[PDB]
This record gives sequence, C-alpha cells and structure tokens, in this order.
Amino acid sequence: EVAIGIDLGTTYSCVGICRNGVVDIIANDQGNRTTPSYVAFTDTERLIGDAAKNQASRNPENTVFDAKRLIGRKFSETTVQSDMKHWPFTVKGGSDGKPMIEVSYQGEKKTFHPEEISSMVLKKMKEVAETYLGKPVKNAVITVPAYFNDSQRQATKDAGAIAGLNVLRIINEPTAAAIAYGLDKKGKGEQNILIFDLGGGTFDVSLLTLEDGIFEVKATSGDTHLGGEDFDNKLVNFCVQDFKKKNGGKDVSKNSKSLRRLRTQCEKAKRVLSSSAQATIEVDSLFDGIDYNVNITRAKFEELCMDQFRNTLIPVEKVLKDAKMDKSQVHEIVLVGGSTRIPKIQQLIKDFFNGKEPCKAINPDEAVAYGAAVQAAILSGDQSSA
Ligand SMILES: Nc1ncnc2c1ncn2[C@@H]1O[C@H](COP(=O)(O)OP(N)(=O)O)[C@@H](O)[C@H]1O
Ligand SMILES: Nc1cc(Br)ccn1
Ligand SMILES: [Cl-]
Ligand SMILES: [Cl-]
Ligand SMILES: [Mg+2]
Repeated sequence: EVAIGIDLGTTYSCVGICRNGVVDIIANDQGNRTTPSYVAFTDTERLIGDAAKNQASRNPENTVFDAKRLIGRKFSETTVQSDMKHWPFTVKGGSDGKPMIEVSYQGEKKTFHPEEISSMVLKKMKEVAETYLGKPVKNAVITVPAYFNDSQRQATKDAGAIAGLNVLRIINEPTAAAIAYGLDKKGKGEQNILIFDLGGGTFDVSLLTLEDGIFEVKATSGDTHLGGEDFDNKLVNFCVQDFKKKNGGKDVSKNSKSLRRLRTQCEKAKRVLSSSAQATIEVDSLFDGIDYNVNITRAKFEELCMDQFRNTLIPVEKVLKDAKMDKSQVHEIVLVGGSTRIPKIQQLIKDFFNGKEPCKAINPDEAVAYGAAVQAAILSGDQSSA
C-alpha cells in the first residue's frame, strides 16, 4: 500500500513520500536529503551512498558511480567509449554486449551489470524510506531522463525489481519536476514549461506543454557532460596552477590522489560560494607534504566558469527553436539540479527570460523525487495532492 518516489540520479538520488497530500523528502542516516549514487566494495564490506563516496579517493578502483551512463547501453556504444576515460573502475563488454563493471570485493574479482549497481542505490533509497516510515515499502515510481530510450527505461525498471520494488511507473524527470510544482493543476489552459536541470554531471533542458492535466515533452536538449563536477574541475585546474606558482613549479596533477583530495575541497568551496562572497580551499599535505591554502572570491569562481555558465543558454535557445516558439511564450521556468543554486546561473536564466523569476521554491536537487512521490501517491489511489 505504501508507494515512494525515487529520483535515481547520475551523481545523487533522492526519495520522497506523498502522504495526506503533502510530500516529505526523506533524510538518510547522515541527515542528508540526497544520497550519492555510489557503490563501493572493500576487503570487508559493500558501502552505498555517503559511505561509498567518502572513501572514493582511498579506493578508486572499487568505487562505482555513473552507472546511469551505462544502464541499458551496449558496451560498444560511442558514448561508453568516450565516458569510460572518466572512470577509475574497470568496465568491459560481456558476450551479450552488455557492460560488466569489475571490482575486487573481499579479495575476489566480482562483475556487475549497470542495473545491478543501480539496484543497490535503489535498495538504499528504499531502506531510507523504510527507516523513516517504520514499515516495509514495496511500490515506487522511478524517474529517468526524457531522452532515455526503451532499453535504458527497461533496465532502470529491472534495477527496481532487483531492489525489491514493484515499479508502478517510470516517468520523465522534467515531467516529475513540473508535477512537483502543481503546474498540471492550474486553470490557465495551455502552459509552456521550461525545465532547466543542471545536476552533478549532466545538463538537461526540456520544453513541456501542458494542456488538460497532460504533460507532453515538445523538445529536449542539453549537454550530457556539463554539470557541477565541471565547475569543481575549473577550481582544481586553478589550484594546480596556483600551487605551481607557490612551490617552484611542482605539479599536483602528476598524483591522482592529490587531485582527488583537491577536487573534494573545491566542490565544498563551490557550495559555500552559492551563499557567501568568499570561500577557502585548504588541503593539508596535498603533494610532497606541502600544505595548500587559497581564498576564492565568488567573482573569481564566476570568471573561471564564465563560458560554461553562459553556454547553458545555448540548449535553451535550441529547445525553443525545435519547438518553434519564442522565449516570451514560456509560462514557467523550473530550476532543477543542485547546480541551479549557483547565483550566476540563476541570474543568467532570469536575464535570458527578460526578468521572469524562475520557479525554485522546492530544493532543486529534491524537485524530481518530490514529483515522483506525488505521482506514486496518485497511482496508489490517493487523490489528496490535488
Ligand atoms: N549549494 C550548492 N551550490 C552549488 N552547487 C551545488 C550546491 N549544492 C549541490 N550542488 C551541486 O549539485 C550537484 C549534484 O546535484 P543533484 O541535482 O543532486 O545531482 P544529480 N545526480 O540529480 O544530477 C553536485 O555537483 C553538487 O556540487
Ligand atoms: N560532466 C561530466 C561527465 C563526464 Br562522463 C566527465 C566529466 N564531466
Ligand atoms: Cl503512498
Ligand atoms: Cl513519519
Ligand atoms: Mg535532480
């Protein structure tokens, strides 16, 4: 009888429940409202979520992430050949052409299909809800990007089944975000909704039309390789060069563990810069036992990411062109994804839409799970959200 909504994200996942018409986004063991889509294997245990992400730099080879980029794909796909450069873990092709992720677990070589790794993230999200509710959870709505093909959708559904979930429906992420804001329950008539989703590793822009409580995806565009991690990399490259100027040309980039440790601190400083004018990047004994410290102003961060931030408008222009409509025709701009908290990005979008305030009241990294939870309640016979 209990049904949850799950955003199975590239970098972070989120679980919600719609009860009595209101949605609760459920915090995990560490009090975090989102959980990394990470699975790690050590000599003793299988870690999922925060624990897996936290030990990633100490165990790169056995810490799996980005399974969403492999789910439902053939290993031979050019996207896999391209994306695999970004992975410290081993991925090979099986005789059936399916990707096999290879790790060492308890001193033994283990292989997993992408949907098996995703099933472990889904199982963690299911357990997060169960701990909160004090009851087992069987039903769920799981979200996928609007561009996901039948193979990718079916493999995501299979991951849910492996996790012990009865998947009521697979829905589009942009549609879930629009459902979260109740844009389907508004008596305007037709409504043109632009979903601007900038997460940890991907950027998706979707133009939806809503006539008579029914959402249609008119056009989609974006960049599968633009997200928060690329903004972290802009800070990393700057810090690497700053370390060279401070320590007689010594190159941190030669040590992959030094880069990973620096990346962790750059991401934290980036988050601080969304609410403060300055942040400190500090790594004790970064490279050759040399301590590293630097102050980054929001203006410096904006300058480093200037082109990347501005180019987020290019897929916006492309969806409007594909849908044959003017930017003035967009009724609501919904901000989704944790990177939409960056003030420069919010300002760029607002200026582009001629001063129209975007819809950002719901925590942008929770809006998709929020909508999926509303849809799961509706599919369970609960009409209280309307
Ligand atoms: N306060 C913040 N300011 C800037 N970026 C932030 C932030 N809070 C989260 N983010 C970024 O959001 C990204 C994760 O967003 P999320 O929406 O959870 O990821 P996902 N898997 O659904 O694509 C990470 O790159 C993270 O650093
Ligand atoms: N956003 C991304 C995605 C991959 Br794969 C690598 C780097 N950045
Ligand atoms: Cl329910
Ligand atoms: Cl409760
Ligand atoms: Mg999201």
